Amino acid sequence: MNKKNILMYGSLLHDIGKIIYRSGDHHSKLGHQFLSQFSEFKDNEVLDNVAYHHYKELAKANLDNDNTAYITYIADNIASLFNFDKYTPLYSVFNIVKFKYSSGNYTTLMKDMSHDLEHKLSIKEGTFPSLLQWTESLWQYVPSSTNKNQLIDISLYDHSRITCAIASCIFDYLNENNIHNYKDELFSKYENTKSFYQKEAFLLLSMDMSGIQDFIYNISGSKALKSLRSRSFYLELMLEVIVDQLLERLELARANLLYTGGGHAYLLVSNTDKVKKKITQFNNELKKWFMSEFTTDLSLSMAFEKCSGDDLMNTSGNYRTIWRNVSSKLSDIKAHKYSAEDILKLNHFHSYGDRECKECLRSDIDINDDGLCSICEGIINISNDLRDKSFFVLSETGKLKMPFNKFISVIDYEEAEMLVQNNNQVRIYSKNKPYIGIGISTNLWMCDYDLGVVRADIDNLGATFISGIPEKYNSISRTATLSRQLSLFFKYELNHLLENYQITAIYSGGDDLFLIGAWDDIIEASIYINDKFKEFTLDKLTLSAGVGMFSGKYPVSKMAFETWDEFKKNILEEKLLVLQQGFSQTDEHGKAFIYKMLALLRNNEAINIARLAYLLARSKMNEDFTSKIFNWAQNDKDKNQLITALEYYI
Amino acid sequence: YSKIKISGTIEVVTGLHIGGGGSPVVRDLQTKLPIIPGSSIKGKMRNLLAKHFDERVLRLFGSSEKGNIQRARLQISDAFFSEKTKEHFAQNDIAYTETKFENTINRLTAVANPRQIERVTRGSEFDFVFIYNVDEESQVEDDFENIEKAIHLLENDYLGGGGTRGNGRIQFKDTNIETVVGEYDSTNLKIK
Amino acid sequence: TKVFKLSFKTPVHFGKKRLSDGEMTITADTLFSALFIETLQLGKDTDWLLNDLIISDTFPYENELYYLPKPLIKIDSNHKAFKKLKYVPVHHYNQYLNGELSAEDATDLNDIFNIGYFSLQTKVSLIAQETDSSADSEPYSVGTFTFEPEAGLYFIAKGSEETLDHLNNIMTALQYSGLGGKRNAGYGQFEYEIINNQQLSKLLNQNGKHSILLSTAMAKKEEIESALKEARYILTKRSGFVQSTNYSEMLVKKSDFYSFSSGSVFKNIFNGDIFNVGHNGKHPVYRYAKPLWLEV
Repeated sequence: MNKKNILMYGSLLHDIGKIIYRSGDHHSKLGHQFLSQFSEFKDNEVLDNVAYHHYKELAKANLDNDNTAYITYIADNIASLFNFDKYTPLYSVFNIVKFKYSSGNYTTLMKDMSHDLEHKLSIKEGTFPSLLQWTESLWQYVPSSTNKNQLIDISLYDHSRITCAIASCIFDYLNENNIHNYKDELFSKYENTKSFYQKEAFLLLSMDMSGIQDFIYNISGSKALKSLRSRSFYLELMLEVIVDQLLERLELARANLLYTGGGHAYLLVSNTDKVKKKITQFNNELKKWFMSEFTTDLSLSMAFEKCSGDDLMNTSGNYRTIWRNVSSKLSDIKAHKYSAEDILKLNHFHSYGDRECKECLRSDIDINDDGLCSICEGIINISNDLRDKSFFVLSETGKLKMPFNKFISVIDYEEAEMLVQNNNQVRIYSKNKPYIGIGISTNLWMCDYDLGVVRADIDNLGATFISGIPEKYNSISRTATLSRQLSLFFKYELNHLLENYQITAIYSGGDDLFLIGAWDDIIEASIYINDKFKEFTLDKLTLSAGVGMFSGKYPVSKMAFETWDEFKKNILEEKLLVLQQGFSQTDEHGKAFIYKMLALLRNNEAINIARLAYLLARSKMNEDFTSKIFNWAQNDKDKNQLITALEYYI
Repeated sequence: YSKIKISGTIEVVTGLHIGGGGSPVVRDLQTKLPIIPGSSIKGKMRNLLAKHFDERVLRLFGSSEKGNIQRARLQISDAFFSEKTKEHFAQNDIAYTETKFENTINRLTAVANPRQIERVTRGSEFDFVFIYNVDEESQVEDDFENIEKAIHLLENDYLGGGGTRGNGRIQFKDTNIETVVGEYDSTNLKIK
Repeated sequence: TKVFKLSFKTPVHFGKKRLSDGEMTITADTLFSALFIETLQLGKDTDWLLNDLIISDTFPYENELYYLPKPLIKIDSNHKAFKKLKYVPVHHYNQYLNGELSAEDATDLNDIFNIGYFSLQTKVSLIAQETDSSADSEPYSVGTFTFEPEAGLYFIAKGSEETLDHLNNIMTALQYSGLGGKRNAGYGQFEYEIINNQQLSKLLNQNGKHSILLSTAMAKKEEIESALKEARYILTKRSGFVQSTNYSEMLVKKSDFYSFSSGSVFKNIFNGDIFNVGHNGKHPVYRYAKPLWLEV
């Protein structure tokens, strides 16, 4: 095996022995023994990597000055008195900004992983993403370190992933910078060791989609629902294919991806000249593409910054400094976007063009039948194909046009298999489905469930991403796990929470919540989602949201640009309920009576209060209902709330 | 090249209902006073003056969608409550909108299903401005004859919805015609 | 170098892509186009007011406060409160340029920025077979903006005194035409007043090293390479149809043009040019790209 792949397959299993010890019915040596019965993972150097992930063991292993395990040692140190309680419950990070233990659970997980390891896992050059996926499937809530004295908030999956990432980065940095006897480069003396933490061997990279909003919200046609679920998804999959293709270029693993969503993506890559040269060339090719189709509607900007491993261990809070610095470099290299010859080329092409797609408000793109271009029709095709099929394939013919001369078509799981033994250079992107284990199984997360419109933003998210937990939990590992938690919340929990509601999910992820449906249903679902979020964030993070009433058949591009305890307890629960009971008990109170009530109320005058008293007297409601209404009517806050509640009644 | 200005005020003889909300009536989202859109005036005037007969219809309002392009020669703006109607209604304490209850009778069943339609109050006054871009000297007499006949027709017709059912009758008072650009005389042109 | 103040009293549609779209301010492209069309309607001479007049974009005002766009300058600290902000009044503009603006001040300035509200008015079109026989109506929508009784937009123009006298005459002609979209259907008339504000004059007549582009410009072919040395800018595809060029309006449509936005910052000044977007036509059609620089 390629030595890089040896680092991969060994590192991602360095702390495997923990699940085995914690089992009791079943650390370095224990994990070494466990992995050592299986034909596929019968590779020996991986066994050495796993068996030697710690200082004491390495003291006597007499390994070569070049043996992959040393990088594993430094990686685990970077990612990270010692009495480990096997029953320690994992804590949610959101508090500091427990989950659901007993012995037999670990035994069951041992059974499950032996099952998958005999029947689902196999060792080849390209199966590393699959190994990562199975680790993701099985470990996301098994505590990584169960030290009684540490704030336990890292899952073993997170620890393993970040260790593998750091190991890959170290290997590239050392191999490129002409060092081979790593035992002497790193392990020899702690002062030399400390220097290695200090050398800027890492680059953090950023991405940003420029023109999200105007591309997603330029719709006027009759297939408003059908396009939007598809346009959003096309833009999302564009971001995903860009990031995957970049990772493929840099020969790095899918682990080095730390966050995707919205338009941003963060990559941790090697700090070599080779990597930087490739990054520049790839930026060139991407920008040329994006000009070659859109020219203002979509563009991508990347920037990178040198960072030293000492900064990843939260040594001086400097993680926050470097992270803000790369953010500023991105926000200030989105200024200078087009070179001189570029802007000339944009302005001097006198071309015979037809006119603006009815569905897609764009002139430059070239329309056809029904006043629609080819791209809009491909978007309509993928829209039709969304609901029934789940797997998404990157191939040379496809239906929709992808970046680096690729296309997407749609298939089913049997069809995916048939492509797999066909050995076509394919990637599978799924509809939130694990237990795939099919070729490049890439469980991409996207909330597909299927007037009122709702938009929501996390209020404290810039700080949370950036400031985080102060002074003591600011590693790469802990911000990474926080990111994963928010992402998985917005990419699974919405799907489940929205079930009992007549709503289709349009664009959800990051911190943006965009749902559209029936008036009453949108309000009820919004309240339910706010409460369920406050549950999951332990009442640490707040949401701000707006819901408006929009008539059917409006151009959805226009409705989008228009768009808690108080509302639930005071308005919906008390006033609305008593009002609904009042009208339910007494008939003949049609929209006329209610609207006369409005007519009196909105004009805030005392003579109107007397008139409203007369009207309520002429009604035939129970004395309690009339009395409550009149007492509320005497008070400004109560009367506004009453107006809102009765308006909701209609 | 001169620009003729046709300004005046219109009274709501019988209740008016434009009802862009529906059944509300069009308003301004802050002042909460009703308005009468220019699109309504222009559309009803065009329909009447065309049904009266063409080239003149193209000339006054402009179509530019039939393989030849003609620029609009009459510009119609919205109208608003005058200060006079506002002060009068305030002093005498009259609301700005009336709401009429209506009803429908089924046949073979004779069950009544009621309606609720909002209507602008009788006596309200709207102030309007028209503009006439005289692009040809030798046609102003003809074009004001046409606009005269159009206003005469609108006097005897309705604006908005439900006019067959008895609402929308308007009146035109206090029309003055002044030349505000150029050196064209307008002391002979006439509109009731 | 006078400035013009625009009061409307009738809601205006200004448009970016579709008739149901609503925009608050417009650019020197549409303004210069309007002045050109009214000059031609008047039958006056166009050479004088073609290659001598410099117009800034439109910028809103409130009761006694005047507003200019945000310079896209690189401030080193939130990166949130400033993003939600578009315009900075004349009082605090030099403060913004020199970091004297605080986050709470940003929140306050945003809070005070209520200078108009947006709306969609529904309409129906019964020219169709509803004239003839059973046939559905075809409702359409328009996007409008309405200003509170002390809001509007304002210009900044400069040139020779004769050019400004001509501009005054044409503006008097224009106040009874419109400045927007559905002009003929009842949107967009205005009355204008010329006032000389000491503070805005002071701001315009400084001397510095940077430059804040207040209009929409595009450098000529032979200056762009040295123009873009150190800059922060946003490009905008500016499109649209043309009025009385060929037989079919639907078949005539200006070639798309890109120009820098109205907040970009530059080191080396460039003069602009009135660029043709013309082809397949009987007369040239002009687009405007000439900067009005603010030097600080």
